[PDB]
Amino acid sequence: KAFDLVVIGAGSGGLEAGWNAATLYGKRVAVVDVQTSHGPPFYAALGGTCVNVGCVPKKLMVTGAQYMDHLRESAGFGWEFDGSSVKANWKKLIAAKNEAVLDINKSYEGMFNDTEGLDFFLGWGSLESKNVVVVRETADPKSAVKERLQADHILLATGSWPQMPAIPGIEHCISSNEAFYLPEPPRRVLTVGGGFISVEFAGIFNAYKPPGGKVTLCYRNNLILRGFDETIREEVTKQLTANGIEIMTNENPAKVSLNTDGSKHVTFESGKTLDVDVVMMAIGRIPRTNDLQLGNVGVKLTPKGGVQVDEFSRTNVPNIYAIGDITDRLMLTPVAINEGAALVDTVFGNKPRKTDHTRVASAVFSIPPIGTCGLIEEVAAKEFEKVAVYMSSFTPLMHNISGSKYKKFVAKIVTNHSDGTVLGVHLLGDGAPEIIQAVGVCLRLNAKISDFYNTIGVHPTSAEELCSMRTPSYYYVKGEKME
Amino acid sequence: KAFDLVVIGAGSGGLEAGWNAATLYGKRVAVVDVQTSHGPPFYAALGGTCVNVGCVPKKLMVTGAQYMDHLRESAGFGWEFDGSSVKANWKKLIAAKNEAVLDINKSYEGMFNDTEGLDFFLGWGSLESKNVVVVRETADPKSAVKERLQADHILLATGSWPQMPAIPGIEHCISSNEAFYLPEPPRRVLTVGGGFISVEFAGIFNAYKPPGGKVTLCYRNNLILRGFDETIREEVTKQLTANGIEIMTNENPAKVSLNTDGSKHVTFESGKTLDVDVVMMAIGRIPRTNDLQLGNVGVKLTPKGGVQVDEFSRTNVPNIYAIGDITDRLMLTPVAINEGAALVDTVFGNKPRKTDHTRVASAVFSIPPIGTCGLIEEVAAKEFEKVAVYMSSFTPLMHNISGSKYKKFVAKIVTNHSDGTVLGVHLLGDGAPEIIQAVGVCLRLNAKISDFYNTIGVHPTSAEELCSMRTPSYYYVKGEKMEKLP
Ligand SMILES: Cc1cc2nc3c(=O)[nH]c(=O)nc-3n(C[C@H](O)[C@H](O)[C@H](O)COP(=O)(O)OP(=O)(O)OC[C@H]3O[C@@H](n4cnc5c(N)ncnc54)[C@H](O)[C@@H]3O)c2cc1C
Ligand SMILES: Cc1cc2nc3c(=O)[nH]c(=O)nc-3n(C[C@H](O)[C@H](O)[C@H](O)COP(=O)(O)OP(=O)(O)OC[C@H]3O[C@@H](n4cnc5c(N)ncnc54)[C@H](O)[C@@H]3O)c2cc1C
Ligand SMILES: COC(=O)c1cccc(NS(C)(=O)=O)c1
Ligand SMILES: COC(=O)c1cccc(NS(C)(=O)=O)c1
Ligand SMILES: [Br-]
Ligand SMILES: [Mg+2]
Ligand SMILES: [Mg+2]
Repeated sequence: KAFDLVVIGAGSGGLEAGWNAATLYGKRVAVVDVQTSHGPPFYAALGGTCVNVGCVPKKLMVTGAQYMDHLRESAGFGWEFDGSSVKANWKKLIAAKNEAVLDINKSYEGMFNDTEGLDFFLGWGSLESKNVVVVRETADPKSAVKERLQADHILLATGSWPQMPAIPGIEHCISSNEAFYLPEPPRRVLTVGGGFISVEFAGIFNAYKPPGGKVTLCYRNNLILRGFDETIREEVTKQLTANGIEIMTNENPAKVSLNTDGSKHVTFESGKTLDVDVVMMAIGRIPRTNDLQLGNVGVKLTPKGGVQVDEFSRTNVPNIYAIGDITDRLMLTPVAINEGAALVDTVFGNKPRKTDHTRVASAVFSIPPIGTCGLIEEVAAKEFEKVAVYMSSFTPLMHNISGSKYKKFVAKIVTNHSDGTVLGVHLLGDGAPEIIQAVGVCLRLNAKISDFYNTIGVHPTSAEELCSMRTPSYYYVKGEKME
Repeated sequence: KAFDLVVIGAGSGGLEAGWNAATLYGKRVAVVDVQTSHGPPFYAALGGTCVNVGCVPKKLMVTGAQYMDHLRESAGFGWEFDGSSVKANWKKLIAAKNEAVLDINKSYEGMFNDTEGLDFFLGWGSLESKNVVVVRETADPKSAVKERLQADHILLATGSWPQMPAIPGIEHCISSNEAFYLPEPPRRVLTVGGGFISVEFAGIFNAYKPPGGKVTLCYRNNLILRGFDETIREEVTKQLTANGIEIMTNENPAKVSLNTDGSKHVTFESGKTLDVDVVMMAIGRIPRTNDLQLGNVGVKLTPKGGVQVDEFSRTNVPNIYAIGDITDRLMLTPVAINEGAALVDTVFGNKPRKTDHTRVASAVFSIPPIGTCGLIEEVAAKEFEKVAVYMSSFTPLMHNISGSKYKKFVAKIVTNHSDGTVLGVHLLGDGAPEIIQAVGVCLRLNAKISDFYNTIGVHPTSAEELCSMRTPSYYYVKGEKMEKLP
């Protein structure tokens, strides 16, 4: 069958591109994915990684984990109940999450059923030729051919996949994919990695662990969450520790073996040992290009395996484009969506647009969470002669009373001190992901620190700290920190 | 006894002005207040109304109230416990709030001693003359002079005070002042008024009521929260009703009598009656001008009764200024603070600056809460030829799992459709007050709808809805509502 556009991967970016091309530009569109609903064996499905095994289910599970803190914190406000009756029923959480995800799966199914000129094909998409997508039974390119789709234009939108270190016993470990389907909450779990997925899952597992359970997070480098503001990295380390999570910095698994009872015996490079029920590897995500048979058309890959693209998401092959995680830039759902919309506007609208990958608001749903937008000060200090840091850090009042006195809210604004232009805003504490969104809009409008401190506060909020900082805490002059 | 600046009222506006003058411009500042710490008899104290009997304790108490919802909602996420064992200990909450507020009172005491020039005087400020404030022992002008203060400049910052309707049995009723110190949580309460204080307290009382409890909110007109977005007014009304609060609209107490058991018999204008344990009046706050003796120096008051001021907070009398609730405009702490900061940066900094009373972000800590900045559409529609309204309203997913399906999140953007300029943003739902703060910065920057929709979303959040709206839901054209433009 013949299509204006064939999209390989029915995910965040692929569905934005396919829907826009079909509905805004009246193109005949085919979209291919390996599964119509969430979970094993292929985990991602119609809706993409975010819907099925990412942002959506993880936010529901972090919300669930937050009740451990609410139940404890309620006491400071006079709430009373039988503490010994308290159980975290992980089975109920997983069943609730599975229904929410399946409902989305079903709605996307309905969207393809109800949207003329937008067609879904089930199976494994690869490039036969520069104008032909082949859909096969399995990832094996010798598997049976279900469809051959003639394509004026081809969008690669297959996303990324968890990286598993080729160590002894890798097969006894899981990724985030399986973590979403654990039938029982692990008593002892090792999260491997200092990234958002490791930290977020450490929080989830910490809340739902059975009695006498323990969550351990291991990271090779000295301080979790590289790429984030350094004050926040230190404070979120302290606040995880305070909620009973063991942070093992400068540690990596060398091998995993099964104890006789089937639990996991972990040997860390430092020689050290840990016995756990689950080893969750969250050390990286790699672009999913292996199965695309891109050798058939000579699409240029990086050594890593990302599809190389210009700022308009164009491969070295005309009529073949790539957006989202397969491009191995910013692995965020709204970025994938923005790239897909920008690509379709450019190609089918002749409305030339490229995604701005700077000043993108993002979050970590740690407990407590992070909200951030733009540059951290160390990065700003290499690109700007004079950098000012405005910092406010304090245990909010609700948290003196709650008993979580360790829950310091951190609000930091990084400026170009030459003109006051805000380069970066970094938040740690309850509400941070919600606060940071409209900060994204501020940075698009080249907000200066004077635009924040001249705005009238909303009181009482954590956010008003952003509008209360008149005077730098410290500076960088020619890369050098000065108090 | 000689000062650059004498401030009457050590509140939100008074302290900002006092401390800035001192620490920024090395000026010599006297600040008068009637009380050094919270509670009866004068309720407000060092720190002002917000600290003592306002934003600060209210927010701690609404946070406490929120646990009623969290405890229930936890079950959807698999939390299990003995629901029959749950008790809300009001006495614990009030003791915790009292300790929190006292620590802040003590925080400000340090500030006054730990700061040269800046000195606190205790007692009642009044105007003797253009350049003399007299501190007396009571609010009676005839009471003993504790101090006579010489003033190159006088700031009036005495704030506001609850208005109590002059009905038979008003003495059986309380204001928000007494509500902060009730020894027991009322089983049955009538909150009187449709403003943020009545709505916030209805939520608090609703969470802490003993078994067989009932919270009734009455309002004299048809729909609570006048001045807020209409969609949000109707939605809050529904969401409060869904959480067990009875909203009596078009009803107003005509009198209250004590029943023989100490309970309150409320007779409405309509002839309806209701028995409650507490009648909390929250029908308005009025500026505290009486006690300053303004007739002595001829400071002019408004047809409404607030100190008349120009954009620079200047009275008709040179050297004499007024900020915050005494000016009877926007009664918000951050507005008071902004006015104080501007007045001092003006007069002492030689850097004249005027508070912008437009595009002010504010909140209602209703459950769920309101976050708002700028114009409601009905107001926009009278100023601008063509107004667009962008609206997204849905029960967020977590609240489908939580069982609170009635918690619809409302995001509304109101624009000048001629150029896309955002005139107002109106949010209802968890996190609305936090989301709206940086929206206030956006509006100061004259953000257009396209600045919001071209910004990349943070996912998953409620806030990202603000960056997802490209197409108007409807318009006002020369005042007229319609789905489509001509
Ligand atoms: C645990 C986790 C949490 C995350 N949390 C967040 C978060 O909170 N916020 C956020 O913004 N981002 C988050 N992300 C990242 C976000 O999920 C991704 O950036 C986003 O889904 C990428 O979108 P995409 O279009 O590139 O690909 P995807 O959404 O991954 O879609 C790719 C699709 O292609 C399909 N596919 C792959 N190969 C083939 C093939 N050969 N033929 C057919 N179909 C194929 C897959 O089945 C999949 O459905 C998270 C990711 C993970 C793993
Ligand atoms: C229940 C309630 C909840 C509120 N919630 C919020 C909220 O969440 N957010 C918000 O922004 N605003 C809120 N407000 C409003 C806020 O409290 C006021 O806007 C703010 O306190 C006004 O500050 P001000 O400087 O005008 O005076 P105040 O802060 O009221 O200070 C006035 C001070 O003057 C003193 N005083 C009065 N007369 C004299 C005299 N003659 N001599 C000496 N001292 C005198 C008083 O003791 C008092 O301390 C709330 C108000 C109340 C009542
Ligand atoms: C051999 O390592 C793997 O590829 C491996 C091992 C164990 C588990 C997984 N989970 S997955 C395919 O979902 O990423 C991969
Ligand atoms: C006019 O004042 C009253 O009649 C009255 C009645 C009942 C209570 C109060 N408490 S107050 C002064 O704090 O607002 C005043
Ligand atoms: Br490091
Ligand atoms: Mg179709
Ligand atoms: Mg002093």
